Amino acid sequence: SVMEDTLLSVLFENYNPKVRPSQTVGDKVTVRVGLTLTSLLILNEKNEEMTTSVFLNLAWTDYRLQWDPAAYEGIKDLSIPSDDVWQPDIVLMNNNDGSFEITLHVNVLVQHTGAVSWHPSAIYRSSCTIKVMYFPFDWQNCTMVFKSYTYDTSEVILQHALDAMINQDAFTENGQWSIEHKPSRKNWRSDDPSYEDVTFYLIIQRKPLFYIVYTIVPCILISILAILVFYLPPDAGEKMSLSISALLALTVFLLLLADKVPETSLSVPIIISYLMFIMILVAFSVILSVVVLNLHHRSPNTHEAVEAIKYIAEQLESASEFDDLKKDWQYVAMVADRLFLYIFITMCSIGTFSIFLDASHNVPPDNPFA
Amino acid sequence: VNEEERLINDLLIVNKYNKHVRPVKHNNEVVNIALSLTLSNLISLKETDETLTTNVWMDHAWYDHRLTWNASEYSDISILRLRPELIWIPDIVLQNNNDGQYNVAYFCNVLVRPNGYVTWLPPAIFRSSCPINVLYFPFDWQNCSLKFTALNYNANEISMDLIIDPEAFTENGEWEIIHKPAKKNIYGDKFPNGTNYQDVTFYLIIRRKPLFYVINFITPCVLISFLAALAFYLPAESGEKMSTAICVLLAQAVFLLLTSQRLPETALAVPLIGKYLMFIMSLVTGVVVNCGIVLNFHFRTPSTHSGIDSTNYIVKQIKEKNAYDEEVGNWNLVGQTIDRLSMFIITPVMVLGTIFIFVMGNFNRPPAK
Amino acid sequence: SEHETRLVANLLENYNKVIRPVEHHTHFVDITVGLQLIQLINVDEVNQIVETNVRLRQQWIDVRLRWNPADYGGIKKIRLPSDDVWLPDLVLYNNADGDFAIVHMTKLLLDYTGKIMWTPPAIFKSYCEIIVTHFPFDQQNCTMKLGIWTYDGTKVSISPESDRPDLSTFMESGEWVMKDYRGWKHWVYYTCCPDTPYLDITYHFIMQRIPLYFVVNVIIPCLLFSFLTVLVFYLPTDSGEKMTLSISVLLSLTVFLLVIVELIPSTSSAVPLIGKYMLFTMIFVISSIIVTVVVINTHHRSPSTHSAIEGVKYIAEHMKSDEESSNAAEEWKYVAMVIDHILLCVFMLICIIGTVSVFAGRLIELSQEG
Amino acid sequence: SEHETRLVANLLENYNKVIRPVEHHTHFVDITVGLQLIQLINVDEVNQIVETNVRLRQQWIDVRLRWNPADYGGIKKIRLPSDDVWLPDLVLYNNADGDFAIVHMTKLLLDYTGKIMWTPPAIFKSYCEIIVTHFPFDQQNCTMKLGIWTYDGTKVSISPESDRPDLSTFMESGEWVMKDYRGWKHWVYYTCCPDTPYLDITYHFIMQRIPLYFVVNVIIPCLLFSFLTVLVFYLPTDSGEKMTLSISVLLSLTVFLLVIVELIPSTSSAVPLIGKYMLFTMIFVISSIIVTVVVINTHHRSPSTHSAIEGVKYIAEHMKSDEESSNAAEEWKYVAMVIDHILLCVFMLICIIGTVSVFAGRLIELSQEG
Amino acid sequence: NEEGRLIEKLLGDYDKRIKPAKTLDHVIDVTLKLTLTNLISLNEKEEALTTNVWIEIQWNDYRLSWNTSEYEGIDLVRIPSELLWLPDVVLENNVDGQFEVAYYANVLVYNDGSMYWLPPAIYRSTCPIAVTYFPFDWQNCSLVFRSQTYNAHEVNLQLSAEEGIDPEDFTENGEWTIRHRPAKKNYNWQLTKDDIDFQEIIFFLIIQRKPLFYIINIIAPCVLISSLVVLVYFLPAQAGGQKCTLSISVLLAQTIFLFLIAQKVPETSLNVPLIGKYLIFVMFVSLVIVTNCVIVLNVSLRTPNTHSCVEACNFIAKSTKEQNDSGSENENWVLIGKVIDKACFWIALLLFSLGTLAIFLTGHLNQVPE
Repeated sequence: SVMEDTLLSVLFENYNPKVRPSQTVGDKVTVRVGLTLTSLLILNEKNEEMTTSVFLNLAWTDYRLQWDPAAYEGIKDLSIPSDDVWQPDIVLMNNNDGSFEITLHVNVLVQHTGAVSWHPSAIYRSSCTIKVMYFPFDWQNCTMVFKSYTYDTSEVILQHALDAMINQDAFTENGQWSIEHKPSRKNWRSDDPSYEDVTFYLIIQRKPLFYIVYTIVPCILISILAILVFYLPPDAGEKMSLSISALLALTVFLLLLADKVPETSLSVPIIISYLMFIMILVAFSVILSVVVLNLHHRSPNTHEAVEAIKYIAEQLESASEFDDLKKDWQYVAMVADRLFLYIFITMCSIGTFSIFLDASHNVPPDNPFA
Repeated sequence: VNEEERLINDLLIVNKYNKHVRPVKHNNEVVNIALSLTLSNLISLKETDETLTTNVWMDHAWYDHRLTWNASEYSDISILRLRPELIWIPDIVLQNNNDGQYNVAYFCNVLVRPNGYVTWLPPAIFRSSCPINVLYFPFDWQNCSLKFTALNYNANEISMDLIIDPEAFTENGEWEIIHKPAKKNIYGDKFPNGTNYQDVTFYLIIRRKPLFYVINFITPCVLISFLAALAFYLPAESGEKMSTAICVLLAQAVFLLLTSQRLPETALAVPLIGKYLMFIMSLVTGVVVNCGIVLNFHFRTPSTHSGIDSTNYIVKQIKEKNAYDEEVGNWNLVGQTIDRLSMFIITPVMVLGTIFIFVMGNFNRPPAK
Repeated sequence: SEHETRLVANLLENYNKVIRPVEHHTHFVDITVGLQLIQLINVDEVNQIVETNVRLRQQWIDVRLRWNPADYGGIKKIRLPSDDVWLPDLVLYNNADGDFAIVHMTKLLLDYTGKIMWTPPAIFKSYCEIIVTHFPFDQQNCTMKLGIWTYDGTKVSISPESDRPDLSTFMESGEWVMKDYRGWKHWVYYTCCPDTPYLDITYHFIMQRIPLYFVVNVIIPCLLFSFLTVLVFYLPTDSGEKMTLSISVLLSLTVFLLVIVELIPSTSSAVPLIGKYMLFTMIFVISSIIVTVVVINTHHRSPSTHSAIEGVKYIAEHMKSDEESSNAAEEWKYVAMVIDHILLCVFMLICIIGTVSVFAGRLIELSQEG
Repeated sequence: SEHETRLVANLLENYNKVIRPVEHHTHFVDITVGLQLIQLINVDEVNQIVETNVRLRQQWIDVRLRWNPADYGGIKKIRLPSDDVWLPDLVLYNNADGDFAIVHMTKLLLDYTGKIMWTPPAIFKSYCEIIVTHFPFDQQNCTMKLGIWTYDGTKVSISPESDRPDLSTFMESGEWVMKDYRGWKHWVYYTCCPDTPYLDITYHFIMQRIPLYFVVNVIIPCLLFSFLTVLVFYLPTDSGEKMTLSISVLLSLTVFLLVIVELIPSTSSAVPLIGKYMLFTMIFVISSIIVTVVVINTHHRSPSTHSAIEGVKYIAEHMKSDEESSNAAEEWKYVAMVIDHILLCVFMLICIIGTVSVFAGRLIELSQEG
Repeated sequence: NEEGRLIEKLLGDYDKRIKPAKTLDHVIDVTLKLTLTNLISLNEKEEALTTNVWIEIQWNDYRLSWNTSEYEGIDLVRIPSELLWLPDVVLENNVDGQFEVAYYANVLVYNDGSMYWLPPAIYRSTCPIAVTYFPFDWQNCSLVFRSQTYNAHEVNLQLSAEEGIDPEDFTENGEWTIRHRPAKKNYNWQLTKDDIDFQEIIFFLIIQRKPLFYIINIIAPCVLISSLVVLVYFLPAQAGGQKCTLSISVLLAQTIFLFLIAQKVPETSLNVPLIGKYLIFVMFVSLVIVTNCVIVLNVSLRTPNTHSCVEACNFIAKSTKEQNDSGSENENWVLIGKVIDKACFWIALLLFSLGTLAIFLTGHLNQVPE
């Protein structure tokens, strides 16, 4: 009622559809943007794409909707669709790899002296700077820049929420990973008369400790075989054949490893860091296996009248036994002892080194998250 | 036709009804809305990324006080149809499970009652972000929570009050649906001073576990084990076959490894419990240790691993002497050690093999509970 | 011309599209149908999906469509655009995967009378039964039901006319084959609700599948690996001097089908089947294992075999005679007799569960065929 | 406002949107293109498809947009959305891999005199030659033509403005690398018709490949193999006791070489690279092949080998003599003067071959470097 | 020049939905033709393809020859798509995916009723190429397309180019090739008994393929493999006696390689089409190698075991010498390899024959289509 007809009709008589919520070149309208996040569903760590979901809270004031006795004082708060206005078209500078879902054209909260609240949850396809710098334990940062897409801040100003809001306010629980924090910095690239985007930081932390574990097994286990093939020579020298079997087997193993590395980088690649050295630790148990092989190689041989016949007998056996006695001299086992304690050094040392670097990688390059 | 033409002109819907105005009898409480949830189908379950694609019958009820008719409307036909446009439509929001917008549950055929009440109930192909975690894998396999309702409005603008489950469950789920609680509510929050919007809260408690993994997965376990278990048997029946004893452990080794390979593949599909995974890999370890044992203990040994007269006395000297040697080899035989060896194999395959299914049982006593 | 404008204009003036064409509280809108399926472009296997065309032949009438010399006059039977009409929202209840393709915007058969049809070359994706037990040797009948959606009995009505077969227009290059297809009508009211809900046509597709291409290569490695197992047993009698060799070939043999089965879980998983069928290859394969288990365990079986100048000439031939009966004691283990036994033993055992595998094989198909 | 209503109503009334700025028979519409690829998102070799950032700078002119104090007075030049305008159907001839992204319904800037620009922020799907010859180290120039789709030179004409580098905004996350790119104009008149047709912008992308990580992994096995091969020579001459030992190896390795192959040909299948690139890996790898097969067949080669008490002593001594003969026979069979021969015979072959291998490496390394 | 007044006249009277029809019993004459420009995906197992077709559309409508102001101002014209009667095209034949960007484009009116429009369209379709079309003799792709709309008693299409092609604009990223291209205009009356005749457009496309890359893929392994069993066959007459097992190893080796080939290429003709022909020489040439291969071992398995007190004692000993000799002698007689030598030529010619029989017949399916 109370001058219902009259308010209702004047309003839709002087509002304009096609127009900008600003009166000429000032000031413009100070719109409020602030998104509380819902959860994130997929981090395409490989490609650096981000599919999350949040609420685009927008809110400014409309002095063209000031009400009177019955929709002002009648009911100070009323829900009204959009369509009517200036909506945030926003793209993400890096990201906005793709449209909006549940973001725009959903009803709004219109307060009486014109305050506008619009509270929509949405899914959005983004792609941030994760890079090939999202595996070091030190992890890395990112730019997330939101802003419209033909509008040049000149009839409106954008302003934020919190700053401390964090990013682990709604970090996904399901994560085998983690959150150090999300910054928010408003900026105005001068390159452009257009006032643009806002840069949101990604100091993300990625701790999924599940399979690196049994990845540990192959490095240690594989040392097993190692130690094993270098322990077998002064253990049963006649390791002869067998030994070959050790390394067909030691090699294939490390090669299949080479099978899964690619396959794992499928979803997910970056920084050979891991890779990089276990590659070196690769080549290492490559060339040590083999030269020991060499080791083995080694051996240039190995790898009255009555009394006249007796004679002939005496000579037969003693004659070739010094020849085969030779071969004994030629393969005595001086090497076995000495290189199984080279095998001591080589293994004992190269073992506790990538142990180390991995030791140091987790513990050392972690801190600088601030 | 009783003034029909004319009367659906009289009332107008669009022209007499304010499309743009929510006929809530002006500023009061609300018009009183009720939602009904009936799943029509569940097509896909993801363990991975806690996501379910399911179809729901979006059974909705609210009164349209303007829709109260008279003789050549009400009574002419106590029941009639009117599409979505002639129809204010809420946006019922899958408030914590519409992590994928609603399809073919937007603006479709509605049922027009004879004195405003209206009934709109079609199909919803939807996606949901249900509370998976790595804990929805113990046998319980948790309770899936979901809330439905008209998202925007408050307690002064809306109010929604309120069926199993296996009504139309997917039988070619690898899971099992045990139950199915439904109870509405309304709720004010922290920042708001003022209760509002009401919702359909439906918890789904389920369970799942094929009967197909069991078959090819246990198969290898025993298989495998018995090879580690035979390994050691063969070193008696003949442990001189040195090279070919060797071939077996390469062989047994590589077999064991890929098999576990296709295991974390389904394991990525679906983040696996710590309960089950340990038993498998703590115990194929079991074997690995033995194969490495198998090793040293299999090849650990050094070697086992009267003038006329004057002349043939040289040979009977050579004779005895290396007889010491020759026997230095049988020394090594260690054959009263035999039965021990393989009896000392038996003991620990029994202590492990059991320790497992022993663990199998200390968890197989509570669930049968 | 012949009321040219007076007749078309009047028709659209007193024409409406909010209203459906309902005639009193009655017989519902007499909806006719029946099939014209001529192509099945794609269908899967794994997800039992079917994207076919069928021209939906619909037939019904609207009295308002009756005419005089000013419209029948004109040209008898003219064909209206689709637009004008209240179309039924048809759908595959236990299917519906989407979307009827190419129904909007069409052609509609009118008669001066009213007779009306429109057979629309609808192509769509489907989902119906089959399951694990579709490809059996006793077959399955995918149940497909179709009918209006949201509308019960009390309002609306469709009906079938006719038996026509499946193999009518079955895909000729089918890795596969139909036997028969039936469609009968019905109306399904429930004891739930006292309310007459909708009418529907239910198809049933009866057909057996499987290419043979998979078959020619399943069989192959079977036979061939049975060869090797057959050699696994003959070996030891013709060539026991390769005992270690027969071990190698077990390590060999086994890893090879173990690998065969990798394929399978990839492909099976990928092209679905009642696990009931693998249980064949199961035991038959585990058999070769179970049989080299006992035959080479057996094979290894056996502990052993797996004057005074006149005096020393006697100390020496003695040396030879004592040993000689001793060695007799390891040979005493490997009689070269009971080797012929164990291959006879198991030759027959493998001739018989060979005929076994040919058994369930052919049994199955003596049941297929029927 | 300054003229506020009389402003707005005048301008709608006498303005036809549809209508294209056609000013007597002359200049047609002079409209120029200017693409500035802001950056690129992704590209596919296999399927020469790219998703890129383009800001389309579109210019043209409507003298019917000049103004007085009743349009300019009001607000100078302003922002007018698209819609009202006549929009050319721009189209990448040999690209156009589909529809321009977010093109529709954008804004533009008119003058109270008239100067119009339409410069929307596009990103779209492209299509370009790659050929066999792209993943050259030398590169292929992606030929990409742009211009007016269905309008001639009389009706209208698309012109250029701009040469500009490709590496202006090249994705840094290319695996790849640019040489340069240039774009010149052209007008296409046909011997068909005596008429003057529309005008085109032709792109030429000249870039070459390869982030060097690939490189490495694949070649190292190959040095690895070098040493096996090297053993294959060295093992045998320095002891042919474990000949079957090696046999092993022949198996275990060639299969490794097989597995490498699955890996890179997928990528080969994933990405077509000028085929004559593959012959490299071809004969090289296949050398390893012939090598093996001969070295190890030959390694095999060899027929063979790979009183009156007194007169009892001479019957017996004569027995040790002729079998003295025979001994010497088979050792006479594996000499150690010519295995040295195969050593140097093939090792010079391997530094032939090897240097031959190094041939095409080094060759188009003399052209790459440049 | 009456510019305004002529426009506005006939738009008074203008008719949309009404075809420019003398009368209703003769229909309109329509011209069409297609120039291929893009053959995007050839999925021949599934025989479907995607092509950018230039839809040359032409027809006549003198509802618009013009006067002074329009015919004569401009014989040529450009007025909107949405402004009448437009043909929905589709390949009876193939049209599997409703059209892309091939409507809502700019048509062409003559000032007198000549009408031309071209557009470009990417869509799906489904050609021959079932288990054949891989030969050297090509199976012609026959696609007929026509308006999917009305039937021939108001519509009637024209044609072209039945004779002349193909590789105008053929895909370069075919491993195929076209050699003719026919084009015919036809009447409706099919197998199925359908009247009310809808004209159409038949598109024959006999094309070639098989510019094999994989070929030698295929080629080299299996030459290598034949050779590899020629090593198995001649390497035994060089080999020693420890080569029995030797040989076996290679068996393991031999099929490891074998089925790794058999996994490869089976996969290939699933992913893409199918034809038996080529398929067959492979797996059965493969089989029969297998065949004689193991039979071989069985051949060097065969053969039982080849696989005065003074005087007293000097009496017995000199017995054991020559006695046992007759024993060791056993071994001599027994392993007189008459079988092995000959077994070289056995397989030699046999190997030849298999080689010949195969390549020679693949020489024929090359030499008849030559």
